[PDB]
Amino acid sequence: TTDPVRMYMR
Amino acid sequence: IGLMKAVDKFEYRRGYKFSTYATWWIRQAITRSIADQARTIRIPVHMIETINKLNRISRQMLQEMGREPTPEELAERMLMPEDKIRKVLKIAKEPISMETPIGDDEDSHLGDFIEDTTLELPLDSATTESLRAATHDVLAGLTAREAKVLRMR
Amino acid sequence: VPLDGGRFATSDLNDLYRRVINRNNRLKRLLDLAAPDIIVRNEKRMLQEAVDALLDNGRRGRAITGSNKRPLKSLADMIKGKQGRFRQNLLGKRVDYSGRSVITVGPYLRLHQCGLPKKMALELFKPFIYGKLELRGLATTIKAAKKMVEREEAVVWDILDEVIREHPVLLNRAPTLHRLGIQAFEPVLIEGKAIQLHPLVCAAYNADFDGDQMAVHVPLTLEAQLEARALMMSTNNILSPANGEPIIVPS
Amino acid sequence: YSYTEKKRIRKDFGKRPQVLDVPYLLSIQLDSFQKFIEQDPEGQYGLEAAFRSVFPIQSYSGNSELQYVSYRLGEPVFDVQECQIRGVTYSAPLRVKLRLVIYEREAPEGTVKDIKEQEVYMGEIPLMTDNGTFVINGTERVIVSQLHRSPGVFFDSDKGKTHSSGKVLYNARIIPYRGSWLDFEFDPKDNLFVRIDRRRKLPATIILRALNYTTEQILDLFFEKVIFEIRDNKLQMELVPERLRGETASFDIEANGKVYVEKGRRITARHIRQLEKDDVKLIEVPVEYIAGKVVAKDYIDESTGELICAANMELSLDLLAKLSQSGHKRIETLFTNDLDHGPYISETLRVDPTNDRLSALVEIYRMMRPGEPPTREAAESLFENLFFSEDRYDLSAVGRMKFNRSLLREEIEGSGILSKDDIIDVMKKLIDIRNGKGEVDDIDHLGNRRIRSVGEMAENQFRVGLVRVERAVKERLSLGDLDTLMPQDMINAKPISAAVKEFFGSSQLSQFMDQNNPLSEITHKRRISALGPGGLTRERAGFEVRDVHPTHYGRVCPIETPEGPNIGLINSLSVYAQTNEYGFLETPYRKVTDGVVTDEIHYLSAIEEGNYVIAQANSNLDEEGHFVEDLVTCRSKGESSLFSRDQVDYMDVSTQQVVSVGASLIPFLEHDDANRALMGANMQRQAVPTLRADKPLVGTGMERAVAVDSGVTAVAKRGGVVQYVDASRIVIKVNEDEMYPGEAGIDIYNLTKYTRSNQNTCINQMPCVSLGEPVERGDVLADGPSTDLGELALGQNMRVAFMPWNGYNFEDSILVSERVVQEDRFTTIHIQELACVSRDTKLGPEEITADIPNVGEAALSKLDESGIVYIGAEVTGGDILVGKVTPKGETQLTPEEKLLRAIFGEKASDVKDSSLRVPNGVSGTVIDVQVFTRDGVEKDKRALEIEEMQLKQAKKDLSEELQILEAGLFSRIRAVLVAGGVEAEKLDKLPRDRWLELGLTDEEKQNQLEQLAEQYDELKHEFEKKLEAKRRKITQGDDLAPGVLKIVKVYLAVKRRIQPGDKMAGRHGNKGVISKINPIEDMPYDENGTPVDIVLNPLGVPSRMNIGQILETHLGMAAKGIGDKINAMLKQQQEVAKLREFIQRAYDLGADVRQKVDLSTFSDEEVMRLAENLRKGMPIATPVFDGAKEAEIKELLKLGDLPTSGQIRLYDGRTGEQFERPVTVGYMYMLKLNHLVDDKMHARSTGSYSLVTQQPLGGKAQFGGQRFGEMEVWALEAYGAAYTLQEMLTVKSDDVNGRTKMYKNIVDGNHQMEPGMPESFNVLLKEIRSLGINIELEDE
Amino acid sequence: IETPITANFREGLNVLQYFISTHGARKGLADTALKTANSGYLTRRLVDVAQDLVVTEDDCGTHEGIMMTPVIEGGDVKEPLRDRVLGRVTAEDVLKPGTADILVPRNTLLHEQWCDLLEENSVDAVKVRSVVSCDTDFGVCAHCYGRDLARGHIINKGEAIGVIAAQSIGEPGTQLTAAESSIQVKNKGSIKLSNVKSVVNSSGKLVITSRNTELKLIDEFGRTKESYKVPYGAVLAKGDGEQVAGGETVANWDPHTMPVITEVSGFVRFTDMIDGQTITRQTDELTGL
Ligand SMILES: [Mg+2]
Ligand SMILES: [Zn+2]
Repeated sequence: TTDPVRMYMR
Repeated sequence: IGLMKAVDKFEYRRGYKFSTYATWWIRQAITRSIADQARTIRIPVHMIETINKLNRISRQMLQEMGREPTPEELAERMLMPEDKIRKVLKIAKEPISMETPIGDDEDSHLGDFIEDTTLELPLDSATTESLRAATHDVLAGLTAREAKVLRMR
Repeated sequence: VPLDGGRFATSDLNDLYRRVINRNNRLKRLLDLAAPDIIVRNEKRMLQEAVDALLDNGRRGRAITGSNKRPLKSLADMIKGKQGRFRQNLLGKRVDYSGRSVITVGPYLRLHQCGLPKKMALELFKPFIYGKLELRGLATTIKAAKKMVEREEAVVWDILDEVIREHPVLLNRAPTLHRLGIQAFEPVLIEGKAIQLHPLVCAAYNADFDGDQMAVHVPLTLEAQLEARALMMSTNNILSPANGEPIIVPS
Repeated sequence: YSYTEKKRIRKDFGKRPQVLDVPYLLSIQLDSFQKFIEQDPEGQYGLEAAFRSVFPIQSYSGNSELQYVSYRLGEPVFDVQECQIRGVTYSAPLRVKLRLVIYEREAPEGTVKDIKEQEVYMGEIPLMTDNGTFVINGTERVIVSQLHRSPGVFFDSDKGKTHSSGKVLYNARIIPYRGSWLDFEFDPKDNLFVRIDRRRKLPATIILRALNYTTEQILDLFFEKVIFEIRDNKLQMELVPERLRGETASFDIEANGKVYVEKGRRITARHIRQLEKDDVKLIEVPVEYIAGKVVAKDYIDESTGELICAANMELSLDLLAKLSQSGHKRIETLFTNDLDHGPYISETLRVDPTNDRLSALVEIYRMMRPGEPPTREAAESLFENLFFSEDRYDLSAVGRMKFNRSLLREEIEGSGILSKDDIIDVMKKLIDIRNGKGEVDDIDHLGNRRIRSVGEMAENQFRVGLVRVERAVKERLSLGDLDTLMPQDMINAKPISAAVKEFFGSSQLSQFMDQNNPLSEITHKRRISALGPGGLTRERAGFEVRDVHPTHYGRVCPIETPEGPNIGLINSLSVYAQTNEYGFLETPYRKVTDGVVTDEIHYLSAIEEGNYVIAQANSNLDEEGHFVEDLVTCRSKGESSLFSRDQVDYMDVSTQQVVSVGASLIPFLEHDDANRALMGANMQRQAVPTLRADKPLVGTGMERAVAVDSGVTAVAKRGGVVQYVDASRIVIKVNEDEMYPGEAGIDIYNLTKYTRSNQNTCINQMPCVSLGEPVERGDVLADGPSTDLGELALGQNMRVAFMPWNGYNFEDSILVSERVVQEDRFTTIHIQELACVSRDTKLGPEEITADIPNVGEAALSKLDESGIVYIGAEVTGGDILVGKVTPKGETQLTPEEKLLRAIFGEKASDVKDSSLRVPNGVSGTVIDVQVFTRDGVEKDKRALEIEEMQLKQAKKDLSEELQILEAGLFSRIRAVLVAGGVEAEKLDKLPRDRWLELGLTDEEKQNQLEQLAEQYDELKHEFEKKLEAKRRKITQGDDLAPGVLKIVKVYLAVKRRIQPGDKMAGRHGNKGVISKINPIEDMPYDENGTPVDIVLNPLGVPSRMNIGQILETHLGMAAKGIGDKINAMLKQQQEVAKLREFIQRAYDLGADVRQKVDLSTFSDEEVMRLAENLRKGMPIATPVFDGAKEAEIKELLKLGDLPTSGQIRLYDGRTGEQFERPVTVGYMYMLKLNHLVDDKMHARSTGSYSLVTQQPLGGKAQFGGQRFGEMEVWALEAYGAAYTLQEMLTVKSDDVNGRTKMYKNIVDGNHQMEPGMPESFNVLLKEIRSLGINIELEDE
Repeated sequence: IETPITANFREGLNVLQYFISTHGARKGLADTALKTANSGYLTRRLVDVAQDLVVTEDDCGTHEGIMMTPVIEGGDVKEPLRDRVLGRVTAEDVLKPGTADILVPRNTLLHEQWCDLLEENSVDAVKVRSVVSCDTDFGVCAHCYGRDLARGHIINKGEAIGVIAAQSIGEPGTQLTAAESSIQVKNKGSIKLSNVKSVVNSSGKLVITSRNTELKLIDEFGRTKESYKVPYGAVLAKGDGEQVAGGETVANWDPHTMPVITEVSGFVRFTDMIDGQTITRQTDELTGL
């Protein structure tokens, strides 16, 4: 699911 | 959301380092959210801080009294009515997941054994059909005014 | 609902539903605070996620319930199961007027009847007894009748033998494999706590006597009795439906 | 001969001598726990071991390090008995000394201060009983030993089914004790891969570049070099004369001026002798042979500095030309041989996208956590934590050993993490096996399964407890000031104690001890399981691991395993098995030095045993212990055959060692099919204890070992004579020799009387000795439940006769004579615990008062003023045990009820009737009432009466100890004072307490009196405080749960007889449910008139081939024969001689045995006492495979004067006429199992309904209805049964309105139905409608 | 394993014999635990795919049906013709060997009497109406089914035959788990071949030239008991129509040889059998093999 924690951080 | 507040109310002219002044405003919004909405049974904020203190008190007096303090030992340390500890500790529990598996792993679950107490058992509904029956014959064997008087009540 | 000891229990949907309610409120606020897009987006992303975990949890990363490792049961999981709809899935819904115990033999029976414990039959047919007791006037009212059988007054046995007579029951044993797994018998009252089973019917049930239990079921309505008598009765099914030969062979 | 064997002596068959006796059966459990909690002055496994790993903790370089000093275990707060009733855990407080040192900044090192903080407390850990159990919440629990895969590396197959090519594969797995798995696997293309556990597959060589290995060293390591020389001009080759094996000539192969082999002639043994003897080093070759060949290392152009050829590139005639004109004498190539050295790693390199170290370090990081950017510091640290971190990795100590073991090294201990050598070495061996040298392991073999048990498993749960406390300590040690915090402020207690409460509290391996039976307890504590943490799952594996493997011989029992969904997942432990020091399974054998059978025993592990050739148990040896025959049947490497006399290396210790403790208690097992033995030993453990402890007439010999080793009995510590015997207690006066000078004293064993067991049975000890009897060390002082005179008696034998009896034993059903139920002999005692809780509701407190609205004196007769039923009152169903009322005011009743109450005048109470009443159908005697009350709720009337009795008992108990101990001690001091100063009459005038001052002249006896003096004066004061402390403990407030005011626990004693429905069975899997109970008149009887108790069906014996039950039955008959002879002679009182003459004849019987009996035994008092115990029958022992033989059985029948046939004539009790053909009668030991009928029998008319789904549920003990599952619906659909189906799932269940309409109709006498719609489907409609779906009910 | 249990149950068994006996027992219990699971799943799928099919019409009035013959598959007559046809209804009238003769009058419920009157004559094959052919949609007409029930009469309108079908198949599931030289015709009878065209060679062999040729056995009074299959390339003894004796060898062939046999004579000319391409030489000694 391209785990949400990463794409906020990005 | 805490960070956005402090940026609106800041003024650089007081010489405060922006770090530790914002850190105040942030940690306020943290605790005020945690305390509010992390509970399924919502409790007032002072209750939570009361509860928090109790966790600290049970620690310091754990090793001091050899075992753990009796439920009436912490009562002296705390300022309040001191029977309220029970009352506190009663509401302090979190509810339990109704779909908690009981043994065998089978689809018998905790909630599946919780019986209904609001029901009206047939054996009583039976007597109700007969309570109507009994009252009627005593009231027909009277005088017609006493029927009309009673029929209205 | 409350439990004993003052602790509560609640559905997992509640943990789910709040978070959707909460995050929705927090977005309404951010629109009036004119928050930067980088924030109001992330909120949307969380709400779009939290809704999805509410409907069918599992096509994402599996949001867990508060402080508890166990996954929370979703709306979809109340329909899904093993397999499909639970209510129609085995088992399968429990059913009133029934019971069970160990079965034993009894060669003295004729084949069209069966041995049902005195003690059991009393508890099973209770609404029938309440009627007949007050119908014939031996009880003034049901509430009196209730107290009579509670007293276990000897008068009731003579009443019981009337109501038992032409009323078949259904006997059923554990894995129902073919249509002969339910068969209908006429009850004969027995002192003892075991069910007495005519030996020739043991073959059809694939019953041994190593401690197997069978269930009883009372046909209530008038229709069900005549249905159970012309279709499900023992003597009507003596041929196996797989291959026309007798199944009531000597064992 | 001992003391309780001399009492009654078991006639023992069996020929082979016992060389090694059965060890302590509870060894495993007791040993393991002892290892965990104990001081070990070195690193070896323990709490010390666990501690030293995580500690010392040191702050973020601030030079404030906390080191670990030592630990102590506080005394148990309550002992065993106390702790059970209340419900606390039997635990000890753990106090550990810690030293916090701080180094100044910056320091040539040394400390400003270190506080040597006394013992901070970090939780309580439970403690084990004398017999290997724990008490966790007043309930005895056992921790089942677990079975998991040994650490190390294991090579597996997956032949066939893989990819549908067949095309086998080989994979390696490195399984460490802690940390990530490292998997190596091939593929079809012969590319080597590695994968971190189940993640993305990656080319295996990538990790080598990360370990700083370049391309040249990878080629150099796994392949040889074939050097191609250009000599004089155009290509020669260095030849090793062996390399050419397994190939055919590639050209005209010549050297030394003579063509040895031309193209097309296979290189054989002739050609290689020529090459070797003529020393062919160099051969001439064509320039075309390197057209396909791959060059090994790098070659660059010396002038222009340009790349000629990259490593792992196949040469061509043009690439050769660039380096031939440049003057190159060497050209290194790979040696590729599709038999020897396969080109595997070569192929792998061409798929590898990396070249240097950092190329790979990213790709490993990006595989584990894709999506996020790599960093230099990130990739390096991450990888170093995988196989090189002291914290996250150890393959164990055993694991490091097994690693080296499997790789054929020598060293057994070393590094805790993997080295550069280790990883390469694994990859090497994998290739070798793929090359064909070596075979793979299998998981099932007991050299690759290791046993952990409680001592180890608790250690691991404690270990994880500390790693989660270190961050908290580290966090505080970051900012922490100087001398303000001390080592107690930071370390919390709860995280440690929870992590241990988690394990012993809820785990798949922690269960309620199956304790209805002395056999049941011992078989549970010796158990193995492959389930739970770190083990397999039922849905995973998989038939391979369940099946019996050759290595199970003598370690795991082959036959004792459950018969259900987990077969082979248990495998109970064998008798002689023992756990290796390293934790493997070893077994005893006897060292066979060539022609002697020694008696020195040797323990051989699973791997060791395979190599040697071990003899067999049943082997005939005589005069010295030479093997009698020149050839003996033996087994060596997994198979069995005949072998030469002097080739055998070992021999079995005993004939029994293949089975388990459960299995060995079955007689004549050897003649019984394996299937039935399983069913046999499954039901034996389920035997509920009988009223009168019999004894098995037909036994095996093990029964005494099992009796003693199970805790239930009280076994004498020290030998002596009996001073006092009471049904309550037993006092033993110790012998002089063993008794210490001071503190000497008496041995006093206080017996356990009637109390609830775990399975609601009754557990009661009874005295088996009389006044003034001699007892020796290790003797049986009192029998437990289901033991008689020291032997294990799980049941009662009876006279059984095989014949059809009018169909009342049609299948396996059993038919029993009244004589059994009249003798109350299968009567079984059950104890239920019913409890009442005084709770707290919002409106007020509940009262236990006896004022209950609208109840008659009939209830309040059995109730005292306080509201509790009197002790001793025989009660049945419905009777009130504890009157109780709850506050409920303003009911708000309706009109027609209100007017009615006003017409007849009832004072409508504000309190509900809530009393605890006796559940319908169960009936027994109240034998005890307990009341536990919260600190601060007032103790009622009866409690003070209770606390007075508790006071009087405690006062009487303590003082009785003191009275006996004083008088016992004072009588000896007085007598030694008489030895050198005897003033007999003068001495005992003055008070006896005033003696200790009086001395004696110079000798050690004055110093001996000094010892006895000290411990007397200590008794005076220790009495005072122990009586005081005991007394304070009674009145002190009992702490209960929140919300609960006071609790009354009532104990019922129900006595259950036997009725149709009970399951009974012999030990050979002949189950059966008692069917009718007949008068003794109607039983088949014989010409002596004696009826027979049970009539079994003869058909049950041929199909299920359990033929041992017949042998038992015949031999049993003979055992009663000897009895009736003695019974006649004992009543005739003929004289001591004729009795002794007859007994002597019995115990010899024929030739070759092991017994060795009397006449030594004391010719009067003992023989007569013996004589008594035998008249009920003579106890015999048939060992498992050394059993009795047909001839021996028939011979003992002759002595009894009974026919050799084993059969007699019988007469039908009804018609009185003879039965054609003789039938068998005899004695069979039989058990009554706890599937008792009046627990299974359920019925419900109308009861409670579940709230969420209105569906029948047991709530008020009018129990839930039967479940009507899927298959039963197809039944009704198969008939035309349209209404019967409707009725089943409408009015009988889901229709909340219909059900009442029906019930109303039933009492009106109208059988009809008003169906409508089921709520089960109605809820579906709402659940769907709250999703996005518009689901309606249409019409038209 | 190559060394059996030499002991029996009246004597003892020894160590190894018991230990060997262990395995079969354990796998025995293990197996039947899973064969319970397999049955359970099997029965479930089958009612789901049947079920909704109910007897709806009385007679759909179609003349179509399936051809019933005896089971006699090479070996031994595992089932009589009488069993397969009993309780079924006839597609078409069955005739004697002679005709003008209405034996069974077209739609007849073949009960027990009819079935014996059938076996009296030499009745050899019957066309029978089957459920697969029934023209009625959304069910099965009463006729095409059969009779069977626990009652002996024809199926009644409305019976739910799909379910009772499923169970019957699924219940017994718990109970479930190089010398090819010559045919010897075991009984005396008459021989009738199907689908063969032959040529007589110099040896005089009835050479089969087809792949679908059967060796049947003509009866006298209605028992075509045995049947056999002759491979392509078998030496025959009897011709066609020749009476075979009891236990007579009538065929003969090499098991490990399938001959490619011409119909004609002449020389053998080699095309594309070049030494190296598809062949190599293997030449023997003095005899010239
Ligand atoms: Mg059975
Ligand atoms: Zn049709």
